Amino acid sequence: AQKVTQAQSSVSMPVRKAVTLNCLYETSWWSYYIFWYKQLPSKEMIFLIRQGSDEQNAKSGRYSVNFKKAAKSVALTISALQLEDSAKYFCALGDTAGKSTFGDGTTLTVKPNIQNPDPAVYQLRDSKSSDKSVCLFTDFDSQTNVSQSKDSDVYITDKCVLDMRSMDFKSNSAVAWSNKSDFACANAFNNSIIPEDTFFPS
Amino acid sequence: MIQRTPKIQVYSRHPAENGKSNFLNCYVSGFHPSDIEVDLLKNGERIEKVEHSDLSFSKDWSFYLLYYTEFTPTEKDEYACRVNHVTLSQPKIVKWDRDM
Amino acid sequence: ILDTAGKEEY
Amino acid sequence: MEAQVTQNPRYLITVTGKKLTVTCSQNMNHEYMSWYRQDPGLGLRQIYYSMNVEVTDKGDVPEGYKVSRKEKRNFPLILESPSPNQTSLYFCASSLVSTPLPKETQYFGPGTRLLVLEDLKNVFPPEVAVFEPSEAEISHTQKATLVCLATGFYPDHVELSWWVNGKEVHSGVCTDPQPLKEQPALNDSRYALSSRLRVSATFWQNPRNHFRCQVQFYGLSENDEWTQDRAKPVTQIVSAEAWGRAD
Amino acid sequence: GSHSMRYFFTSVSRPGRGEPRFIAVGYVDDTQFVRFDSDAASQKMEPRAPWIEQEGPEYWDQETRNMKAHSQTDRANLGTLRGYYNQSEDGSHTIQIMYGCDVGPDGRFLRGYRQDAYDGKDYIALNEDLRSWTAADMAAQITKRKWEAVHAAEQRRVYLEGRCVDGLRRYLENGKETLQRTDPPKTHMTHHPISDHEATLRCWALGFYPAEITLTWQRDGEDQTQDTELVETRPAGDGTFQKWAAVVVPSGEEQRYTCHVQHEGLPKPLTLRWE
Repeated sequence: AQKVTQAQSSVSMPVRKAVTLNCLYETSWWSYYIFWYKQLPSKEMIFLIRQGSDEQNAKSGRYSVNFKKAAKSVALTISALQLEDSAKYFCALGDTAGKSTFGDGTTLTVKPNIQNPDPAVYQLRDSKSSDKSVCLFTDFDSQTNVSQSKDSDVYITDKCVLDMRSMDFKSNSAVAWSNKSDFACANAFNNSIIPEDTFFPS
Repeated sequence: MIQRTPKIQVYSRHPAENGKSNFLNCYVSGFHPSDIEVDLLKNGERIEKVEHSDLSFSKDWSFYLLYYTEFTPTEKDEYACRVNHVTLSQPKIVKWDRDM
Repeated sequence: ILDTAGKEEY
Repeated sequence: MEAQVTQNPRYLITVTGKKLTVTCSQNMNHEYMSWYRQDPGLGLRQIYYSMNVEVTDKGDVPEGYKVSRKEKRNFPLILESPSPNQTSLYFCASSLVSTPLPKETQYFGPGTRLLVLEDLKNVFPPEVAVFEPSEAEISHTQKATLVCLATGFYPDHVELSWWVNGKEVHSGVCTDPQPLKEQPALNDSRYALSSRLRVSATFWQNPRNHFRCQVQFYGLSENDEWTQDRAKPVTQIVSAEAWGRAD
Repeated sequence: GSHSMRYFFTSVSRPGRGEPRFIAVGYVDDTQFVRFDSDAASQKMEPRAPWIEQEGPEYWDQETRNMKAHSQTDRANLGTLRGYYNQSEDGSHTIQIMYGCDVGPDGRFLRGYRQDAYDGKDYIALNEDLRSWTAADMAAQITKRKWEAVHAAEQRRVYLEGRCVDGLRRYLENGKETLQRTDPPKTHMTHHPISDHEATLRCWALGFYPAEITLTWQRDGEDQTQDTELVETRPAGDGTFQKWAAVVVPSGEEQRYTCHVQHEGLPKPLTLRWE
């Protein structure tokens, strides 16, 4: 048939290391290309590199393709990972006349190296109102996993890496909020497993 | 424009032997432009089911085609190729001469 | 197998 | 001469069955242009592509779409009678030739978010609020994290940005990559989106510093029909702000 | 023991008769294997050798799409050249294209070609280096500048050094039985009195594949370049070719003449004599 398969739905790797994103394909086409694309979190799509079915392994900058034609396997490898490489990566097959077939992609999260973790849960109050507050889980290192709210009146985001560029300082955070009566920061993230030295202010 | 008259050859696929099946061929080459009419004739009469090759051309860009039909030759049956081209005022007829 | 139609307008 | 593919519109909410056209253009004299649709979580499905002027071919999912290619510049996508399952993110791509050389680029337009609905009654703009840094983070880290929250909006056609002292900032910002549903069980759930901006405690402590969280909401246009009592949820900006505060 | 793949395109405007006619044929060596004719009902690339009938429906669809795109460009190109040469829409004109590649006996690229003609004469050609163009006249020089600006040369070279070689390999394998054959010529000589003083000696070569062949006359061992007629190598229609060379000789001197036949299928050259 005509199918492109990216079997890893998602992958994480530390900054500065290398990652290999696999792509296997089935096709009755015997002359073709393989395209690799990078989709940013903004949803912007970006072409990276193409591999010709008659060519040696494609290479460009930190990208290289391991074209294994008999196996119909065209893994993309990115070297010297940067945080900017976090994106969803798509593998695609094209014929000699503009037709193309896309795989369903692989999400790559590059994890920063948090050198001075300081896990903490803070409460932040609305710049205007008195009712409203938000809870911020921040400064944990990249081993920590934030869990989805299992309670539908409590909202909890995924973790997010910010980069204070002038200070060369990266930190992870997640946000939680709710309209319910007894919602408190002490309980906000109780559905996750967080370091046991997490700072909760007195 | 450069106009080139067709060169015409009429011949059998195999050495001719009366009563045994063969193919009668009319090969037209070296002509330009590409429109051309070609008929194979049995005793002056147009042969019906005649086939021809797909149009191609040579290094000098002149075209060539092969027209052909199955036939079993005899002693008194005469065959020929009749060709018309813009370079020609009248249909040109080349008779089949097996002993050449 | 054909070349890809492209880059050949006169 | 900056190479780019332009799509218009980038965001569109429309009613089922009303004909529409999305334009795609490039000024690089490229021969090859292609349309794709990307459903959430999946790859790009080719709709139609054009190897050159007056040449078009069907991709994998042509049904309900038509294209034309009268000139090199333009490759419009036509939806004669849009239906809900044509809700998708649409990309137009171009390249100089249909099978680029190794050093040649495939260019993509920014995407068109199309949403086809039975009616526009559920469209709601966001409310936006900025939450000031906690004194405990300032004490503990000598840094101050502001949080922006956009809530109650539908659909999730929003862009959030931070503006410090009047200039957009990206250093020290992290925004959720996707809004979350406020009622995940409802197909027409409104959405919420959060963002953080972190600065040094001393920067937060200067009362001359001004912080603004801005949400551009892409909603109805002036010429959309609207009969409900509440304000027509047009395309609009919604902001909240804070000033720095001396210790 | 090299081999070749070649495509031959013919596009002809027909003022007074709808759109142009677009024809293309593909060959491996001297064996045709595909055809396209926009007048035919198929509107599809079609097989013309049994060893290409293997190709699945996607090959045929892809070849048809590349032909359809080529034809649209030829259509535009007929209009452009009409303007270049201040011709009219009432005239019929012809664009011809040949391109292809040669490979050694190991299957490796030897050389590539691409050449374009207008009304039977050179228009523009890719040079041997597959990197630069020769324009035949001032109009074609306009095309040359366009083609340089879009790096058409590299675009052709990538096909010729790459896809062309790869397809040629595949077809030679898949049709190995028939494409890898060399049929030597079966030869004979006829004698036809013209006068009582003159006779035609005709040297015949039949049933040979591939078509390349040399038929030379000698007189007393000296090459006869003087009344030596020579027809165009012709197809038998069964995949073999035929050719003859004739000389007019003085009646009685028939034995002073020899006919020499050189063909790939011949361990060493043949010498024929009327005796």
